[PDB]
Amino acid sequence: ASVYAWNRKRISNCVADYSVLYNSASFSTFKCYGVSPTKLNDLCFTNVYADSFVIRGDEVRQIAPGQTGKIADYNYKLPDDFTGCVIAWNSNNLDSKVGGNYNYLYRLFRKSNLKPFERDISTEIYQAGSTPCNGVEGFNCYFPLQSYGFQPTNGVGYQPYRVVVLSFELLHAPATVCGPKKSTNLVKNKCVNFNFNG
Amino acid sequence: STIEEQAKTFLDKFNHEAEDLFYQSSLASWNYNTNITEENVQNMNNAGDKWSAFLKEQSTLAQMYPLQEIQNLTVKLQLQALQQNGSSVLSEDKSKRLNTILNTMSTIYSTGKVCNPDNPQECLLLEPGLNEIMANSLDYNERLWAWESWRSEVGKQLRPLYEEYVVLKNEMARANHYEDYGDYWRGDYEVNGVDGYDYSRGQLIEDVEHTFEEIKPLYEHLHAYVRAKLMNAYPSYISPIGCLPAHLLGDMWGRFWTNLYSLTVPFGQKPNIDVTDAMVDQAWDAQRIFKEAEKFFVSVGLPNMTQGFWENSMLTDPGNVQKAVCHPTAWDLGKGDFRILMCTKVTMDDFLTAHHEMGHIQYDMAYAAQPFLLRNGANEGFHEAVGEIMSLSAATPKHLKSIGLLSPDFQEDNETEINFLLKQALTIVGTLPFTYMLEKWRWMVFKGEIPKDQWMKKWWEMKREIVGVVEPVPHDETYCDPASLFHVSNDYSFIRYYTRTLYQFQFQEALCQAAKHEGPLHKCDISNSTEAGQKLFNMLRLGKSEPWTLALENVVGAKNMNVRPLLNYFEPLFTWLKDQNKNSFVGWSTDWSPYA
Ligand SMILES: *[C@@H]1O[C@H](CO)[C@@H](O)[C@H](O)[C@H]1NC(C)=O
Ligand SMILES: *[C@@H]1O[C@H](CO)[C@@H](O)[C@H](O)[C@H]1NC(C)=O
Ligand SMILES: *[C@@H]1O[C@H](CO)[C@@H](O)[C@H](O)[C@H]1NC(C)=O
Ligand SMILES: *[C@@H]1O[C@H](CO)[C@@H](O)[C@H](O)[C@H]1NC(C)=O
Ligand SMILES: *[C@@H]1O[C@H](CO)[C@@H](O)[C@H](O)[C@H]1NC(C)=O
Ligand SMILES: *[C@@H]1O[C@H](CO)[C@@H](O)[C@H](O)[C@H]1NC(C)=O
Repeated sequence: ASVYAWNRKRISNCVADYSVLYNSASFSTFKCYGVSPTKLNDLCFTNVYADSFVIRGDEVRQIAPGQTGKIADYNYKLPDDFTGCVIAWNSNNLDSKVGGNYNYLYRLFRKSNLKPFERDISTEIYQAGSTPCNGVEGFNCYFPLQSYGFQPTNGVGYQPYRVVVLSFELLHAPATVCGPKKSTNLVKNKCVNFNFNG
Repeated sequence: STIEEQAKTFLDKFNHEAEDLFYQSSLASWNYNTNITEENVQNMNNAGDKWSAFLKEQSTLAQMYPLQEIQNLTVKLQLQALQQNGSSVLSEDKSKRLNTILNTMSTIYSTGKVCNPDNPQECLLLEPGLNEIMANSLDYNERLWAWESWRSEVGKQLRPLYEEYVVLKNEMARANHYEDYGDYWRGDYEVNGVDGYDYSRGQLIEDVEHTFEEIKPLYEHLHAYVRAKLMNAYPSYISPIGCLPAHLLGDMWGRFWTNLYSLTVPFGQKPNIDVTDAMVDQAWDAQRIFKEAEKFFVSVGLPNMTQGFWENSMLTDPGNVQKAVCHPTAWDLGKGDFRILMCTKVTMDDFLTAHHEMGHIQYDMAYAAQPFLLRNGANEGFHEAVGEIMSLSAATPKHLKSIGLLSPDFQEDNETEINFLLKQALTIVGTLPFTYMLEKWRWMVFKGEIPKDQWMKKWWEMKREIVGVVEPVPHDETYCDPASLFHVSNDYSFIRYYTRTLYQFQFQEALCQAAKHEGPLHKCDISNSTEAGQKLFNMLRLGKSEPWTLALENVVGAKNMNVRPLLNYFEPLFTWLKDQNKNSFVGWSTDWSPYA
């Protein structure tokens, strides 16, 4: 999805294996805020929010708590007290075409900054001036959604990066997104410490 | 809400749209330059027309925001850059006439072919047909024939065109609230609104004269030495008291004197520092040349080249089937795309040019964080100067020994330093009076100090007075002798080379003082010094966001262009030239004593 209309998938009622993601060599950014990757595979959470979008290379830094920029203020805002991980990887192979891939949009102007975990899909003309826009893009009135130019010959700070942000929250409901239950081979006829289903 | 926020949002919209449109235009220009084919020419023309129409529409939108209600310096700089009319203030008929005149001058210069009357079956173009003759011949009348025939054909074609050009450009400039087109060119160095660091358009000419008055003794001694050597080369043509004949300077126009190094060498018996054979023996590819240049730039602490640079640049001549422009050019295409288009040979000149163009690439990469319309040099001099400092540092024997290209048992005595400094003076010092005289003549033409019927009588008078070069035979007003050069026929500013030459040695002294070099300035190498790279990158990261005076304060600690680093660079050579000019006469006479 575009960063203005970022996809949110709620992940529930399954086992989340985080070691598969962490040990992959295909990801450029795996920055976790509020939790460490080593204990993710053990802990259990009520729900997982997976937000997916595409941004530029230079805009990956703005996907963090406390940051300022076009993406943070007008497209995707993260809370300061955020627990989760930001995973980003280069997608110049898929999201760039020789003619130029203009299928990715971003919101350029909004009157106020976004709240955390807010999606703005409004396509109303931004009013920067005293004059009424009247729905037409003229003078002091600009269309807020602008297309990204993705070419395969661009620099790494302008190449498209696919970003998936995982948000971990604990609510009073029973936590069902748990980490892998690791098992070992069964040994019989010896005095051992057994752990069977807790 | 406020006017400043309106301008900031408009500038954001302009930056985001303009960067993609400029990338498309630049990619089309690249595809034309690496592949000269008619569809690439059509794509370039379409992209350029779209880019120019977009700039017209954005300037039209930009003018509705008045300048004096904005206090932020960067926003005011971008609005000042955008709100320039350009040719749009001129009428559509005169704008079309000016564009037609520029295009036909480009075709006349590019496709100008001149050969001897009564032998017309084949003819030679300027590059490389006439360049090789001017740079390598030792015959007086052959060079005289080539010079007079090319200025006859080119000047007699271009003189009415230039007479229309000066009037149209003056009309456009006075329609843009400038005094003349010379004031329009001098407005690149104009700084307004900064406390203390303001620079005026009228201060530029005074500073150029003030620096040239200190240039003049060194150039007089160099001219006397070159006159004595050319008297040895050509026995009877050159007078001891007069100026040099125009067609004997080693180039077509007198732009550089570097092709007279064979004739004017001090110590021919001593060896040269030529490293060409050493690269040929070790089979150094152009890829190895650029990797050694990258090693030089990582040694000083600057960032290394991108992956897209190595993937997308053309560092070798493609072949017979594919046509490309042979001139070395570094391209900042936009959106982090940096390329070098050079037909690199295994020579010292191509190696120094590779360092120069990778310096251009480093300069372009440094201000990538800046907004789009501020992605330039602080003036036109800095952009070339940061490449010329790399050309200075890479040419040193210490750099060649460090990278293994020179023998470690090469004896560095004073004679090799004298002849190397003389070669660098013939390249660098010799272009300064020609540049100053040409720009002062063009300024007086645009200002109206010189009437159209008196252009050449004054011009040769200027050339005898400043350059010390006499015409072979007198020229009337049917000739157009200045416009045979590339930059003047194609509407380019020429004071950038003068400012580049002075900024080159100012930056060289600043980085060598940063690197704590304890010897002569020409023996200095800026490799292995992180602090020199940091001092460079402090100015490099600014781009066009800050004034060039403040950038010069950031590098050298001075608020103005200075001439003393150049004189300090050539001071051993200056003493040697003063010793060698005891018998001969320093200075020239403006009379017709050699030949007319
Ligand atoms: C240059 O152009 C020719 C003909 O237009 C084409 O066949 C060739 O592939 C081009 N070269 C490159 C490197 O694309
Ligand atoms: C000027 O504007 C730029 C970007 O619009 C901003 O980063 C900078 O802080 C501003 N400077 C001042 C003095 O307001
Ligand atoms: C550009 O031309 C228009 C038309 O006359 C004029 O109103 C405007 O002031 C010009 N721009 C500048 C910066 O002078
Ligand atoms: C440039 O330097 C970085 C860090 O030193 C390195 O990771 C990268 O591979 C270098 N680029 C190239 C093309 O070697
Ligand atoms: C080089 O130094 C020697 C010894 O000091 C001296 O005799 C000679 O003239 C010098 N040559 C030059 C060109 O300075
Ligand atoms: C600069 O650093 C490189 C990297 O090791 C080294 O090879 C070179 O010799 C150094 N320069 C000097 C003058 O020692």
